[PDB]
Amino acid sequence: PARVAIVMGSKSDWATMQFAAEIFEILNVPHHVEVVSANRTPDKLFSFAESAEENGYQVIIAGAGGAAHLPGMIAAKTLVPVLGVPVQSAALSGVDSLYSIVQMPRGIPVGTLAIGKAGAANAALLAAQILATHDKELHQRLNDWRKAQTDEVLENPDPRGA
Amino acid sequence: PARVAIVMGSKSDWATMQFAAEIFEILNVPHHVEVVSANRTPDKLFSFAESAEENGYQVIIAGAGGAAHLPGMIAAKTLVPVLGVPVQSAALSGVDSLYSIVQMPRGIPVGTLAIGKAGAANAALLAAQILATHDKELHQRLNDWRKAQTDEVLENPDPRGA
Amino acid sequence: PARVAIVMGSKSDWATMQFAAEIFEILNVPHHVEVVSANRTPDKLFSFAESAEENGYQVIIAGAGGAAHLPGMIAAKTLVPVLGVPVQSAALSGVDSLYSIVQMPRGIPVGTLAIGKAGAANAALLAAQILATHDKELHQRLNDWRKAQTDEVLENPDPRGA
Amino acid sequence: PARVAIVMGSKSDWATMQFAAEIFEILNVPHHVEVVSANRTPDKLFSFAESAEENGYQVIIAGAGGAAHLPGMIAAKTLVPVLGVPVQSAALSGVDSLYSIVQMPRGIPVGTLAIGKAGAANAALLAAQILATHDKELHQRLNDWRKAQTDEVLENPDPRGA
Amino acid sequence: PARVAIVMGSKSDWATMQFAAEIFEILNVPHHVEVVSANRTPDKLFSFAESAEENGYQVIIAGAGGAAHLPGMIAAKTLVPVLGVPVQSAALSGVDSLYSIVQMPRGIPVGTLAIGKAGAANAALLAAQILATHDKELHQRLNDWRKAQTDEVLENPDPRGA
Amino acid sequence: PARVAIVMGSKSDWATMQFAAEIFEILNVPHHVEVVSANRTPDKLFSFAESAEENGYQVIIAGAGGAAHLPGMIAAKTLVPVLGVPVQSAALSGVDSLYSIVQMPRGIPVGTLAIGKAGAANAALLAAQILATHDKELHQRLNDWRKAQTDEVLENPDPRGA
Amino acid sequence: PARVAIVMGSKSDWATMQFAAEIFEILNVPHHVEVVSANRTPDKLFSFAESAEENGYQVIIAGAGGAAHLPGMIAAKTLVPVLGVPVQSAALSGVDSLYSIVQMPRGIPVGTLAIGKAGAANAALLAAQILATHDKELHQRLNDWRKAQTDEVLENPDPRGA
Amino acid sequence: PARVAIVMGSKSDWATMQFAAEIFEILNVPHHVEVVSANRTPDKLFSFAESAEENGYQVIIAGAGGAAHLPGMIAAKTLVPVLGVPVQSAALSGVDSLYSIVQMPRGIPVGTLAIGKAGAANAALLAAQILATHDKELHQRLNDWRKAQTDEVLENPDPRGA
Ligand SMILES: Nc1c(C(=O)O)ncn1[C@@H]1O[C@H](COP(=O)(O)O)[C@@H](O)[C@H]1O
Ligand SMILES: Nc1c(C(=O)O)ncn1[C@@H]1O[C@H](COP(=O)(O)O)[C@@H](O)[C@H]1O
Ligand SMILES: Nc1c(C(=O)O)ncn1[C@@H]1O[C@H](COP(=O)(O)O)[C@@H](O)[C@H]1O
Ligand SMILES: Nc1c(C(=O)O)ncn1[C@@H]1O[C@H](COP(=O)(O)O)[C@@H](O)[C@H]1O
Ligand SMILES: Nc1c(C(=O)O)ncn1[C@@H]1O[C@H](COP(=O)(O)O)[C@@H](O)[C@H]1O
Ligand SMILES: Nc1c(C(=O)O)ncn1[C@@H]1O[C@H](COP(=O)(O)O)[C@@H](O)[C@H]1O
Ligand SMILES: Nc1c(C(=O)O)ncn1[C@@H]1O[C@H](COP(=O)(O)O)[C@@H](O)[C@H]1O
Ligand SMILES: Nc1c(C(=O)O)ncn1[C@@H]1O[C@H](COP(=O)(O)O)[C@@H](O)[C@H]1O
Repeated sequence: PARVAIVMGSKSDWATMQFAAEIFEILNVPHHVEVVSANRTPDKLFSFAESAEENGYQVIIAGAGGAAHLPGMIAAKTLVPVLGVPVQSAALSGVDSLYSIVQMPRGIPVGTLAIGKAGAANAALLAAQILATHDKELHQRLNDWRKAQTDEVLENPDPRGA
Repeated sequence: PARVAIVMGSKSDWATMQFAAEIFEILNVPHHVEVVSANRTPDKLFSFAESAEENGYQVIIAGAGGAAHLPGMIAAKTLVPVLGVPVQSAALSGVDSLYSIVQMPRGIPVGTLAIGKAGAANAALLAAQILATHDKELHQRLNDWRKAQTDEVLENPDPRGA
Repeated sequence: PARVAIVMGSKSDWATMQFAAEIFEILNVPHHVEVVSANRTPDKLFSFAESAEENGYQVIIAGAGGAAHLPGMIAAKTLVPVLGVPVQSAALSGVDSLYSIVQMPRGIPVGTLAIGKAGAANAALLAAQILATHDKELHQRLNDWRKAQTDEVLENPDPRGA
Repeated sequence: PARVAIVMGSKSDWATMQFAAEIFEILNVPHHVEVVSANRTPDKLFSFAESAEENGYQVIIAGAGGAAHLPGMIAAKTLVPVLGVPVQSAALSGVDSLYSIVQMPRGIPVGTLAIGKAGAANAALLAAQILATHDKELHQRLNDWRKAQTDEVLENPDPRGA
Repeated sequence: PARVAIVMGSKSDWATMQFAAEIFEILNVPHHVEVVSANRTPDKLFSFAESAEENGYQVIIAGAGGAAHLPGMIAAKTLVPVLGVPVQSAALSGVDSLYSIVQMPRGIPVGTLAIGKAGAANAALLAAQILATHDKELHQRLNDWRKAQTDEVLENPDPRGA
Repeated sequence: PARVAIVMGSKSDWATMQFAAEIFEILNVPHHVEVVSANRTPDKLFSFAESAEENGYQVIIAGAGGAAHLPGMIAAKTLVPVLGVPVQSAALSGVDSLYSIVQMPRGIPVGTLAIGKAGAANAALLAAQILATHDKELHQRLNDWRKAQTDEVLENPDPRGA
Repeated sequence: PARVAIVMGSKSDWATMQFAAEIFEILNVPHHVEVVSANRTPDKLFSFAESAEENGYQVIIAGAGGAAHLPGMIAAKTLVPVLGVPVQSAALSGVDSLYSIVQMPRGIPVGTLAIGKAGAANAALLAAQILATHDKELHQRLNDWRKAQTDEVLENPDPRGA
Repeated sequence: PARVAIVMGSKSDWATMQFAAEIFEILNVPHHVEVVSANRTPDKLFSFAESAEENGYQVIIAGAGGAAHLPGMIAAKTLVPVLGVPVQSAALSGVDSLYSIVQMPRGIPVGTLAIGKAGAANAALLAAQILATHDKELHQRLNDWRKAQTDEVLENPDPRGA
């Protein structure tokens, strides 16, 4: 079953969020992907959040740009851990996204990742690490992936041209 | 009837939002005041927004600090104009409040006012000006108020001590 | 008659403000468009603001970039509600526009929208929502528009390639 | 056993991190608390991170101010999910803390919370929600806590003085 | 005659602008001081700017906080050089004041000074240096003042306690 | 004689400062242009500043990007009014230029203009307005120029395509 | 002999720079302390920089607030390594100090430390580490100091009250 | 022997750090270049830092973008002076890099240079100046280089086209 869901405020966010999905593909982690907007589909957001647990989601990755309300609104309607990804906005280069996601008041948390593509990928990795706590196989695949990343740098110490 | 409602994410916002109410008192404008949180009372926010029109509200002033979702979520659930007040937050002095309120994407607007007390008062004044468009009496009181503000400065040109 | 006017500090602002006008076209809302600069045509700004009410304007959308004085100066000379649009400036990407428009002192409000194109469109939508309070037809068209925006997202939940 | 550990760069961070511990006390969640500095006790950080899994930690909350390296360094040495809390710094009011924690590159994530006390508490709540995924009892206590927070606001709608 | 005028948006600005006046007192430079608000006394601002030249002003120092429109509006209505002083605002510590004053578009300049008291004093010094270009006496007094400032530092090289 | 000098930290600044010179060409104002760096030609800066008055300069326009020391260092070595132009830097888009120029301490002023090309032009206009105080002809040309700028906007009120 | 000099733009900087001197006292490192201002004592700055090498200085720590020109100007006049300390300014909390010091163009470096007291101390530590490269004794004292700092944290792992 | 080492968090940093190496080539200064990541090769970072002194390094230049931990972690594990270069990050244009490097707490310093290429070059120049303190030859080459930079500007005073 899909233990993790990736949601975003707009299809225009996909160019960023696609990197979260990429991680799940590499790690062979079943995942759900959907466009859910707190501003354009508020009712759907509520139904989505309310049914998150019953649908089997253990982690929810939500991405949005500008005045991002999606991550926080979902977190306010469910106990499923919510990780937020600040999409890089045009004018404020994601600073508004970042602040509107991370500065949650006491009581309703949202684990925030870096602005942009790096954050999208990291949100998937973090969600995967959360799942790995109770999934020996995934935990193993995660370990292998990290090893591969490290070794790639280790076997290529000199950045200068050959 | 109360044609305007003043809502805020927390009772701790009252120290700021009280200045919006003060304007309505001076202008003799019936108003509703209530604590509505998108993060702590999400369901109530929805019911409040959905019934806004039927309850007779023509303008809604919403204030919040930090990652402010209140103004935007209300605006996403009603056609009643929503004015947002960025409450000055401790760490980011309202910058996060400001960005999380004003940077709304295309489709759902929130007329934003200055950070803090000045903004709270101005949101009431703006809402009043909106109501005055169809309320000759209020329009008159608004005019008198502005005159009084101007004349006070005009009759006190020298700021130095007498 | 035109119940709303769209003004901007420079013709170079049109690339942004055009999106406000686009909304009015979609909603069939009569509107006036004009270049009015507080810095280059200060006298005209005053005459424009002073005659706003008599000319039938119920809302004024003003856009400017950099040290934006246009919105505030108009608001200081009329009771007609003024909505400001921060045009994205080159160096400071609209942050200066934003601050110079929203940070109005107590007494003279300016409902501010997002930086750039999204804000321009939203200012028109907000102005339209204000007009809809007393225009059943427009209120209906607004409702249909919102429905269309929501349904478009609802019928396209998966952002991935078919 | 303690399934969660709370670490911080300095004892001066305790004034902030104490709010994370407070949450665990309310929720009856066994937790470990310790001062671990990437800058002053780098070797200890490594030993702490390396033994995190074997010691039974499923989540690690790390707080630091200024150029915060603690959260990221721990996350680079273990698969245990790491949540970071930006402590409010004097000069930059936590902005440096925030950026130095959240802007992690692809490969090593750190779920970041709000700057300051609110973030500390939220990091505990998020960690608790993560644990609740497999702890029915804790999940229940979390649910009761949220209910209590919501109801407190619901039974106190008017912020004005009685 | 008074060749320089010091204006400010509010009497609350006097705590800052008083330092500009202090410089003129030290240099024995006749000056006019007055509260002129672009937002509260727009008409007066226009009359003041329009009559600036005929009244004998060769330099105008204008101070304001927040969305400062005063300096720019005066500069748009007269050829008399305008120097602007960003008053330190509460929420944004003068950053909004600074941006709203200095970021003037091509065509209408405003020589901006530092945020706060230091800027107020410097605006007077700069205005004095401008006047000194054609006032040998003032030029001399300016020179003596600078010498005194320099010598004070020179005769006190060690900041440690005696 | 040349009553105004335009200096800059690097030849790479010319792309910006050229707009200051353009103003002087339009106004037929004799001017000197030279590359003077506080960091690369510190001694020359001193000689240039020290001889400014004797060389007949009444105003000095200095432009620089990044940690701009040029404007301030010149102002510290002469009584000739110094106007500073913040060149738009790559990384910080002129914010560092702006702060390093405008935030001068009490005692040594630098009238700062907008970041970039607009500021360069404005610095020339401001310097020209300063000179016009005692140059009836230039004052007249300035007046004509402003009229032309205003009239261009006035005769082109509609920004839409014909 | 004194191999390191501590200079600052104003005696008001001493409250910050005193922490640099404190480090040298602890490490028994002979040092010179003096107020040198690029803005108020420009000539002295030049003489100081020019004679730095002949006077035996191997490192120069310079602190200043606001538009800090001191560090950069010294570095432009000598080959002696210059370390800069951004003093926390009132309005911009050291951000202007930071930018005006660190953003030096290619050719003239200034090793910058943290804003405020922490930076002052660190500049002394860094300078000491530089000297230690050729001073076995100092290198030893530095090592002991670091050990003491580390051990203090190590023997006090629990920040909670006994 | 190589008395200076240039390290960076990723090979993608080479486009920036290459300018540090360029300086060493011009000055004929033996140097080591290597990719060392605190996040991807934490163990290697430790071994690298621990063996820095024994390997003969007297200065270490470390560059990284985003949440830069590399410079600080190295400095926490060795007495060899560490100079940090903030690589310009996409979203925050190096501001996050800058803050995460310079805002080190008391006890472990990192001399920080400008964001980007200019900083990379300057870090090499600063490191060279440090080495020159005990290398007469290098000190001479440094002097010649500075002379050449100065003279190039001096013989090209007019930036206008011939
Ligand atoms: N922040 C939100 C929300 C929300 O918070 O519900 N919905 C959309 N958005 C953001 O609007 C930006 C522009 O979206 P469009 O391209 O569809 O106009 C995107 O970054 C989206 O995440
Ligand atoms: N931004 C929001 C929301 C919301 O967006 O729904 N709810 C509360 N808050 C803000 O949290 C801050 C601290 O509130 P508390 O003092 O109750 O912890 C307030 O500024 C409130 O507006
Ligand atoms: N902010 C203002 C005002 C005003 O405030 O009156 N007038 C023009 N502007 C802005 O100058 C920028 C550049 O305009 P130009 O392209 O005509 O130089 C535009 O964003 C305009 O809105
Ligand atoms: N950021 C770090 C690290 C680290 O990253 O390892 N170690 C200490 N610190 C921070 O230094 C600040 C001042 O600490 P001190 O009061 O002990 O000088 C604290 O916020 C701490 O978290
Ligand atoms: N910026 C302006 C203008 C203007 O631009 O005309 N008028 C007042 N203000 C500023 O409002 C702030 C608060 O003023 P109040 O204390 O009177 O509310 C002051 O800094 C004033 O300069
Ligand atoms: N800020 C200064 C100073 C100075 O302050 O003396 N000298 C050069 N610069 C700036 O360095 C930037 C890059 O210059 P280069 O292209 O020559 O490397 C320019 O903006 C220049 O004004
Ligand atoms: N930045 C400089 C320079 C300089 O750059 O030469 N000289 C003084 N200053 C700074 O002015 C601030 C206020 O100084 P005062 O208290 O003497 O007015 C201090 O932070 C000083 O370092
Ligand atoms: N900041 C760090 C660290 C570290 O601090 O150890 N490791 C990599 N990075 C930075 O990640 C950015 C993107 O790197 P990638 O292109 O490899 O994803 C680079 O600027 C690197 O310095």
